[PDB]
Amino acid sequence: DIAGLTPCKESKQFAKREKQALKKLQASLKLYADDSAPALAIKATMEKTKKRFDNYGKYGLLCGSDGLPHLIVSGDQRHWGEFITPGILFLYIAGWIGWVGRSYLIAIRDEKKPTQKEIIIDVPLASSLLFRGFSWPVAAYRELLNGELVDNNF
Amino acid sequence: LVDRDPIKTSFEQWAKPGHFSRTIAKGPDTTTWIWNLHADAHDFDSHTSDLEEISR
Amino acid sequence: ELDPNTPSPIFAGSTGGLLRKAQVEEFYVITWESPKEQIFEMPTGGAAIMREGPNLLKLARKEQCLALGTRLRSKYKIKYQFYRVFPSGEVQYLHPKDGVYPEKVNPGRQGVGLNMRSIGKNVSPIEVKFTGKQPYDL
Amino acid sequence: MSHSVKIYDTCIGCTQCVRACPTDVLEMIPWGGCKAKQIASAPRTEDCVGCKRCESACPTDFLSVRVYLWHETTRSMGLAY
Amino acid sequence: IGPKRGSKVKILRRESYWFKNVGSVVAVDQDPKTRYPVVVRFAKVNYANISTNNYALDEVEEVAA
Amino acid sequence: MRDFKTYLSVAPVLSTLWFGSLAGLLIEINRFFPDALTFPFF
Ligand code: CLA
Ligand code: CLA
Ligand SMILES: CC1=C(/C=C/C(C)=C/C=C/C(C)=C/C=C/C=C(C)/C=C/C=C(C)/C=C/C2=C(C)CCCC2(C)C)C(C)(C)CCC1
Ligand SMILES: CC1=C(/C=C/C(C)=C/C=C\C(C)=C/C=C/C=C(C)/C=C/C=C(C)/C=C/C2=C(C)CCCC2(C)C)C(C)(C)CCC1
Ligand SMILES: CC1=C(/C=C/C(C)=C/C=C\C(C)=C\C=C\C=C(C)\C=C\C=C(C)\C=C\C2=C(C)CCCC2(C)C)C(C)(C)CCC1
Ligand SMILES: CCCCCCCCCCCCO[C@H]1O[C@H](CO)[C@@H](O[C@H]2O[C@H](CO)[C@@H](O)[C@H](O)[C@H]2O)[C@H](O)[C@H]1O
Ligand code: SF4
Ligand code: SF4
Repeated sequence: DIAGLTPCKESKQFAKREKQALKKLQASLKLYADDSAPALAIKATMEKTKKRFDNYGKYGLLCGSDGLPHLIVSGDQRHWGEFITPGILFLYIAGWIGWVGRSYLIAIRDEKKPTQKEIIIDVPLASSLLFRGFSWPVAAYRELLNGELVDNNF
Repeated sequence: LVDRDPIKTSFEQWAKPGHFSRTIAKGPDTTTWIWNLHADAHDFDSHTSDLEEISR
Repeated sequence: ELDPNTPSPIFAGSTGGLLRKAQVEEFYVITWESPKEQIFEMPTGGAAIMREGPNLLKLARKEQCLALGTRLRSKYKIKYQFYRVFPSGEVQYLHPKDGVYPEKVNPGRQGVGLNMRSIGKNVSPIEVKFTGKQPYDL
Repeated sequence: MSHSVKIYDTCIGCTQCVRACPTDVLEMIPWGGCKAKQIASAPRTEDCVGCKRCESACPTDFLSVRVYLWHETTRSMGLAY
Repeated sequence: IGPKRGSKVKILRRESYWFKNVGSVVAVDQDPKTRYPVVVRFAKVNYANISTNNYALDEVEEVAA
Repeated sequence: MRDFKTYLSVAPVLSTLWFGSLAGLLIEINRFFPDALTFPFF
């Protein structure tokens, strides 16, 4: 739709890629497996990159010249989840890496001599402060900016 | 070092900060000693001032 | 030399110490005491023996001839003693002077430790532009 | 300066603290009250090279010295020969 | 014990390693006299291998309080 | 045997049983969906 061309519903250049290139995968008139049970170009590796026919799903997917597909993601015509869908995903996963970073850490500096408890690991991964992340509804999006890590502690 | 011996533990040394030169890895925390430990891990100016073992 | 042979600190050869710039300028030399015939370590890479005389070895430059201490006091003895020889005489009486063993009290001598103002907030950079009338020649 | 690197501290006590450094530092010059009462930062420094072996041991709690001298003899670098 | 001797003090000089941080104290000086009393102490080391230093009340800005 | 307020330790590199594995189970999602570059949802 935008700068490159249209998706899969038509993309001539893209078509030629499907075909030569891969199918020369062929290129081995035979190469012996008339019945034989190992050498697996034959089945998939192609067909798994291949039965990926005039279908790949359908994805929209813009495809420029040479027909390699380009990613716009400006939230329009079709392309929205090529950054946001896998974007918030990156955010959510990280941040629940470091929400617990700021956790199997803020749980130690106390009691009796706590000077490298960390070269061994008290609860592995934290396996206690663990889910605090999925057990983040809202969470730091409020309690970070109000109290605890409070401007005081700033 | 104990833990405590000489002679009079089988109870092995798993737990109590350090080992390797004597105002050792000190209580007080640091990182350098984590490349220490691996580097010079094999060496001999420490382990004991006495041949003996090393060849052993 | 030989017609005057006055030695003390045994050695034999070596391409180590003393060469041209110890005549044409300054000299530097260490002296010492010792009990009974013992084999030492040496600056300049080599190694020999002792017994006595003056026990007076001459040395290229004075960082060299105090190292008899940085090991030559892990081998007994109060007494080891290096001076400064010229190509003619004195001023700079090197281990001579007053008392000895850098860590006692008779006098104060030099040192100071302060500059103008002390270690405090010299976030204050360089001040006046260097100009012949305000106490910055120390 | 001509050798001017500050190792000063506040204790200037020198027992299990610092001694190392070719000639340069004939101190123990007790200033009228500083605990183990021996003080300052040097004696007559126009003698030896440019170490920082100077600290390495016994505090300077600030900097610690190094080369800064510029005006640099030869007896001040091993090699005037 | 009656006033405050060595119970919590920040550092404020800007040279001192744990400067703005507040660690613990010990046998702060008694007499009218000198200018470098007060030992302080905290967990975190510093650039030397051993770090347990003495600062002095002309300052300890503790500050609030 | 492990109740509430942190637990037992573990070694220097249990990260080598954390890089290898966990993460390892992810090739295991990168063949179940043998492919990506956007993704359908559930
Ligand atoms: C738990 C983790 C933790 C957290 C919350 C942070 C957070 C931060 N780091 Mg950081 N960092 C870490 C560990 C962490 N770091 C480690 C281990 C290192 C290696 C020395 C670094 C090296 C580093 C540098 C050079 C920089 C930062 C910077 C930053 C800041 C910018 C974020 C960024 O873009 O860097 C992305 C994060 C990294 C590159 C860190 C990689 C290590 C992560 C993956 C730790 C993962 C958890 C770990 C396995 C702990 C074990 C879990 C335990 C509970 C069992 C941010 C405050 C930047 C800064 O100062 O600006 C404010 C600066 O550029 N970090
Ligand atoms: C027959 C001999 C052999 C043996 C038994 C030793 C034994 C020893 N050597 Mg030694 N050495 C050897 C051959 C040997 N060396 C050779 C051929 C060299 C010349 C390169 C050296 C140069 C050398 C030096 C400079 C030192 C020693 C030291 C030592 C002592 C320290 C050992 C240690 O802690 O591990 C050290 C090993 C590590 C810390 C592991 C790190 C290895 C890294 C660099 C990986 C190498 C790259 C590789 C491609 C990475 C793996 C793949 C990766 C991409 C996934 C020990 C007595 C040290 C000492 O202080 O003496 C007391 C001193 O450091 N050796
Ligand atoms: C697949 C994907 C995903 C996932 C994501 C995640 C979750 C992740 C990850 C991964 C990660 C999370 C990674 C990271 C890593 C880290 C690192 C790699 C770090 C490093 C560090 C460094 C490099 C440092 C360095 C240094 C220092 C230490 C300081 C200074 C100096 C120097 C520089 C040396 C999602 C779905 C979401 C989206 C799509 C795609
Ligand atoms: C829409 C869109 C966009 C927009 C953008 C912008 C406008 C940006 C800026 C941005 C910014 C401006 C940022 C910043 C912010 C601020 C801050 C401040 C942040 C933060 C933070 C923090 C503080 C964090 C923390 C944490 C967590 C949460 C986790 C754990 C722990 C830690 C630490 C890591 C873009 C471009 C992407 C592209 C397209 C799409
Ligand atoms: C037998 C043996 C041996 C050998 C060893 C070796 C050789 C090993 C190796 C190992 C290895 C060679 C390993 C590797 C690994 C790798 C991997 C495992 C990869 C990966 C991955 C992942 C899972 C990731 C993914 C992703 C994506 C999806 C994209 C981008 C981002 C990321 C990265 C996240 C020797 C001789 C020593 C001796 C002993 C025994
Ligand atoms: C025959 C008369 C001589 C005996 C001397 C009296 C001391 C008695 C202790 C035995 C010798 C000392 O240590 C010797 O044996 C230890 C077991 O005891 C061994 O192992 C252990 O001993 C070391 C101290 O020596 C420890 O610091 C090591 O971490 C430990 O592994 C050493 O490899 C060996 O150096
Ligand atoms: S030991 Fe270091 S006063 Fe103390 S820091 Fe000054 S020379 Fe002596
Ligand atoms: S630090 Fe300087 S003065 Fe001290 S011994 Fe070394 S070179 Fe001499």
